[PDB]
Amino acid sequence: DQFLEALKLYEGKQYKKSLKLLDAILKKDGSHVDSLALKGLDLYSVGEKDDAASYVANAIRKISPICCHVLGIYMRNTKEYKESIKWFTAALNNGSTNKQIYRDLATLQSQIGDFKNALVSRKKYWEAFLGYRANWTSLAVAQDVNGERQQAINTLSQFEKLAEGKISDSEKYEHSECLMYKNDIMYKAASDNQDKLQNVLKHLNDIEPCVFDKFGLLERKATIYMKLGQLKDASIVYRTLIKRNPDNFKYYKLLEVSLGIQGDNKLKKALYGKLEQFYPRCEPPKFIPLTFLQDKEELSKKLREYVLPQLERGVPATFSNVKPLYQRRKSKVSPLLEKIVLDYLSGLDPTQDPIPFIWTNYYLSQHFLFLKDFPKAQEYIDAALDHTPTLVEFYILKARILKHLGLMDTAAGILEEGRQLDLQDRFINCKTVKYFLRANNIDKAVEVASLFTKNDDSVNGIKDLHLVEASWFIVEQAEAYYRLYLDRKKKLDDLASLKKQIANDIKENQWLVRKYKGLALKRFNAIPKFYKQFEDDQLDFHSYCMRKGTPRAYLEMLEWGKALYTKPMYVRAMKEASKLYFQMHDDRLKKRKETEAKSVAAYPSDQDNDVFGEKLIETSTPMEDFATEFYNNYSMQVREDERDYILDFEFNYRIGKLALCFASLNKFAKRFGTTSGLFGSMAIVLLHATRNDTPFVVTKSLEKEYSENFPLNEFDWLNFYQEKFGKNDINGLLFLYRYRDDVPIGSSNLKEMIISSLSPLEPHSQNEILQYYL
Amino acid sequence: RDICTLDNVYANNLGMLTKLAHVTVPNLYQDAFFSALFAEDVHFTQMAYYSEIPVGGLVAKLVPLSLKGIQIEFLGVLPNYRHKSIGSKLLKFAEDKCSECHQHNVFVYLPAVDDLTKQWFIAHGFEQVGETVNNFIKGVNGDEQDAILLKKHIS
Amino acid sequence: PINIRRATINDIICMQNANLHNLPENYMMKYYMYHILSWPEASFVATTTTLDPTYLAPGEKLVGYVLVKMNDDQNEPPNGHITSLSVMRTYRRMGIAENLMRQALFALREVHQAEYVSLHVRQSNRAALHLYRDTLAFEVLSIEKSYYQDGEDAYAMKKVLKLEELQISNFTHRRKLEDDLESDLLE
Amino acid sequence: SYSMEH
Ligand SMILES: *C(=O)CSCCNC(=O)CCNC(=O)[C@H](O)C(C)(C)COP(=O)(O)OP(=O)(O)OC[C@H]1O[C@@H](n2cnc3c(N)ncnc32)[C@H](O)[C@@H]1OP(=O)(O)O
Ligand SMILES: CC(=O)SCCNC(=O)CCNC(=O)[C@H](O)C(C)(C)COP(=O)(O)OP(=O)(O)OC[C@H]1O[C@@H](n2cnc3c(N)ncnc32)[C@H](O)[C@@H]1OP(=O)(O)O
Ligand SMILES: Nc1nc2c(ncn2[C@@H]2O[C@H](COP(=O)(O)OP(=O)(O)O)[C@@H](OP(=O)(O)OP(=O)(O)O)[C@H]2O)c(=O)[nH]1
Repeated sequence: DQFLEALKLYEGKQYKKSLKLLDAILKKDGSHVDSLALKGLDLYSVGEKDDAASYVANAIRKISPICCHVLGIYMRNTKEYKESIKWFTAALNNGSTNKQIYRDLATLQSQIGDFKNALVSRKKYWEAFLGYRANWTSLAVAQDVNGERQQAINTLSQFEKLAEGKISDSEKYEHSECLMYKNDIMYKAASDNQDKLQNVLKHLNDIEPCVFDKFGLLERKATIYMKLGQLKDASIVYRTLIKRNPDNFKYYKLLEVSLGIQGDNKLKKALYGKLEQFYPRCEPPKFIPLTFLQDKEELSKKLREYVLPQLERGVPATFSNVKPLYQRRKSKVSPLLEKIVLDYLSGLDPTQDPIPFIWTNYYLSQHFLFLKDFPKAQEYIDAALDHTPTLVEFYILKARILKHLGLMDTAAGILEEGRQLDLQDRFINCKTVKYFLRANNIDKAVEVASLFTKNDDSVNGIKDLHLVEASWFIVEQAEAYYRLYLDRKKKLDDLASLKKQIANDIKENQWLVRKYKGLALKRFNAIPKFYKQFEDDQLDFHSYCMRKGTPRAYLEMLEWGKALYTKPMYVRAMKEASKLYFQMHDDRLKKRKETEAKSVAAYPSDQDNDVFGEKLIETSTPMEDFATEFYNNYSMQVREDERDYILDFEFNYRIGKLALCFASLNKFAKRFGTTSGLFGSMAIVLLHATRNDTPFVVTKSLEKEYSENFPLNEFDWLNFYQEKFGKNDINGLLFLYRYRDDVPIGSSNLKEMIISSLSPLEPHSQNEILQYYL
Repeated sequence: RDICTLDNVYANNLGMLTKLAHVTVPNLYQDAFFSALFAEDVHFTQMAYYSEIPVGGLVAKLVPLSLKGIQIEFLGVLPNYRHKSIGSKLLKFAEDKCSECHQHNVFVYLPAVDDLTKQWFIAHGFEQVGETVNNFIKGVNGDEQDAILLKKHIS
Repeated sequence: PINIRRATINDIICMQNANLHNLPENYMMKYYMYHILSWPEASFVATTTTLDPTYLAPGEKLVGYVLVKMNDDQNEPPNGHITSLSVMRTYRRMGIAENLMRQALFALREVHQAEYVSLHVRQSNRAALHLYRDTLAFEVLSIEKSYYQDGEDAYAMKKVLKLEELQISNFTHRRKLEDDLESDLLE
Repeated sequence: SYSMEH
């Protein structure tokens, strides 16, 4: 009665009005399970989230169908989808006639990957609402994911038959997408079967005038003909796709196979020249030839014919357009283009031909920057700037050269010069913020970055940057705070040595290291939180893409969701953060400036109390934290061919799981090794771990597999490594060095061997190893 | 369109104008001079583009003996983009504002020693009024110099 | 060189990343999901290519994007909206935006029968204005005072869409032999 | 550029 009044007001968004009533109920029946659960959801909707969880837990400790439904909504709200499924089921089991639960179930089940049960939910909902097309598509999809391709197709075809001439204009798009999806399912089943592929082709032709995804239709068609062996009748299709988008390199490369001229370059150059006439402004016609030709007089006509009219019009990316040719064919191309533009430059007057002059200088600066001729690079770009000081692009290229030379502060300053010319442009601002972070200048970076952020309730844009998921800024800042951490640690161990006002200083240095170690880890932990949201963001789409009618696209979402914790920025943050977590495990085995907190605040006051990240760095279980916050999710999704075996090796070494360490090492040797210095590095570290004093069986596997690779029965390992794996394997050395405690090998003679191996590296790379890894 | 066009200055591209002004006319202009244009005198600003590149600009003032009308305070073009009508377009804009403001006079103070520039103004229908004004320009480095005043009547 | 293709879910993290680098107007990942899973034929991207944060594959990385949707607020005939457009600064002034925009304009009509398209653009943004007003021929529908967060006004722009006008073959030449499709490329 | 402010 009175509880039912309060349930309406939840759907009616009158959350306080609802609570007013529920308090009256619980005043005279504080043990009323129904009221308690609904109170939690009302209090969450506000949301006083700490009271909400307490009211819910109290209700749960006391064990209705409507109560189960309310719990289920709350659990989904708190991302407890597994518990949401328990309570949504309990509503049905305890006599609910609301058939909308089956749709909410299918959503949750799909969300947690349980498609077996999703198929059941899809079916029962479809049986309760055959009227709506979304529920058919929904069902067909669930069958598809459970391998029932033929059952899926049948479901789609049944709706098609029921609505042969019943599709309105507002339904035409959804219809179009469901046709191609049915074609998709058929296509899979056909594999390479000629008869079936002919039927798939048949099907594609009937739907064409009702399918609006022409590009999609045509791409499918071309792949069919190729599978049928009708290569010529596929070439006609690839030529239609090129005419619809003559800037797609992929369509050109496929046509080479379609006409079977892929082999000889004589036939290829004849084609692209003919294409050049049709699409003169497009890239592939003129670029593709360059990849294969060796006939000097023939290609140098074209390279010149390609790169000059770009420099004529003054396109910035000209060099970037040919950087592959450089990268792939350094020997053949780089001493040839050099001359072919340097002599063009020689015929250019700066007053009469300004645009071509300055951009021809821009190319040559990048040219000699690539060849590691740093004075030559600076020379030409200086010439460009002095000529026309109003192009931000010239300051960008210049600042790259100085970063390559290790002059981080100078480089950042050059961008800062360019930034002031154009305060409307965020790209230059970003690149400036990036370079200042690289020179460990965080205050300046934050200041500059804050010029483009909504700072309505913060002193700077840190919060706003977390709100828009700006991983670019957050990963970089994390890494800077890490460098500032290590640098101020060394200055603490140098202050420890000088004991013969220093006590004032070390007290300040001891705050700085805690502050910078904490904020580094704080910032690295913002990334996984983003990607966990990305996973949660799929929730709505389990039902939304069914109504809108985008099943092909929804299936792609699922694959995308299954790869989230393997994407470059998640992996970058993980690996970098491991350095901190690992060392915190190693180390334990062997306020007034709370005013300052305001400027480092990343999350709202309500949610976050630990702003400097003190709890994070002073945890008692660093290895469990790394697993929960980063490693676990990456491990369950990552593919074998992209798996970082060095990381999982180093991970298992600190949780007492050596058997795995062997597996990591073993698998690494199968792809890369077994002559890699890293393979050596890891092996030697694992062997020492087996026996005898070490606090931890694996020896068996060592002698089983790699007896002829190492002198196992056991000496000079550092020498032996220089014999077996070569001295100049820089990375294997570094690996050993960080295990100098648990594996002594003349750590000093290792250190210098590394220092002697640095000579061939670029300035910045030498300095950073010298400063941050040793 | 013409390869050279004009467009407005805003607070975002004010640094463009200062860089143009600092290379073409070193030492004359204070840092705060450009600030006061958008920190908020009735001013008129404009930039000159060649192939969408900032290669010149104008800063002109409205002033209510005479010494009246539109004062040119900056008119600069990068070296290599000179002799392409660009400085003339910037001048014509300043003249056009003079007419739009219902003013009948445009004037400018040049360094008395700078002759190449003096003739370029006179070539555009300017004429000297009076003679060398004693120590009128003050440089950022402290230095000083006599200046000359050119005047052109706009009907 | 720069490649031009359709957008998929696998580009949106890099699309977001380009947006964050190139514009003051930024959206959360869910908004990009909402786009690419609603109009999976409308958006296009520009990447680098290597033959035999923005990194999608080895060698291939996103330098531009055009984020596109249909209007789903009613009740008018079907129309489109250009949500966002960026091209990393180092790859600007090459015709990337034109190619993205032209494809998206043709998509909006061909796929969704959009009879027109709207967008918002800052007054002071010269490059963006040239593209829409000059290169693409958009009419200024209105001025929108204090549209952006920093307080800057916006032009509300619009373009009517007709299928044959928008075909990509029409703009092949800056200033005229075609491919008829019927044989042969051996003549 | 669409603005998502409110
Ligand atoms: C909301 O999203 C709608 S408003 C989009 C504003 N975006 C934005 O400001 C992001 C930063 N800028 C860019 O990403 C980029 O500069 C664009 C997208 C504005 C333009 O990209 P492109 O570099 O690809 O432009 P093109 O297609 O190469 O050029 C098309 C025409 O525009 C002229 N152009 C280019 N840069 C210019 C500058 N800086 N100033 C004036 N005009 C510029 C080109 O000359 C070209 O004109 P044509 O006459 O040659 O066709
Ligand atoms: C204190 C203050 O208010 S600021 C004083 C501002 N100036 C300075 O301090 C110096 C900085 N700027 C300069 O020196 C520039 O050269 C300016 C602004 C004087 C002129 O810029 P330009 O771009 O050369 O102007 P523009 O191209 O219109 O002038 C070219 C001259 O040749 C003519 N001309 C036009 N096109 C051409 C051409 N292609 N070739 C040769 N002459 C040409 C013009 O009529 C003009 O007349 P003149 O030669 O008889 O004097
Ligand atoms: N296309 C391509 N690019 C490659 C390849 N190998 C390395 N690069 C790098 O690409 C970088 C260009 O910068 P971006 O990668 O766009 O930087 P961003 O992610 O921060 O935007 C250069 O490094 P950088 O100088 O560190 O960049 P920055 O610091 O100047 O941004 C260059 O060395 C390759 O095979 N192909």
